[PDB]
Amino acid sequence: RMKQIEDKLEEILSKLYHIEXELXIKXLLG
Amino acid sequence: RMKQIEDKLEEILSKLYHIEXELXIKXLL
Amino acid sequence: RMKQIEDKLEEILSKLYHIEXELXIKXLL
Amino acid sequence: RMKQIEDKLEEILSKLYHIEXELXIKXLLG
Repeated sequence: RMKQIEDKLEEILSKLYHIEXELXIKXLLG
Repeated sequence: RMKQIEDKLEEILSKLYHIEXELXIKXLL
Repeated sequence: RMKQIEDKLEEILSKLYHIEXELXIKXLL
Repeated sequence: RMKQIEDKLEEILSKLYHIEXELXIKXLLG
């Protein structure tokens, strides 16, 4: 159902933002 | 087809959770 | 709604490409 | 259209596999 699909798309976007949070790792190079 | 989209999005979310598993790399700091 | 799903999937793919940008980190090795 | 959505889902899954390629980075810890 479209609501469930939307909700999962949002959860994926939110995880990608937290991953891009974890990647400031890049401390090692600057 | 709609359930196939939802299942692929669950697989994508689960792989992102495993990546976000791997990234605690950030131990180093 | 269907185009909104396709647009969000493009944003997801673009953010993954930026992550896969960040991960060349792998310079270290 | 459903084909275009499917194709993008596959491209995302393929990028996630390459990222999880780049993360064997985890050389630093083992």
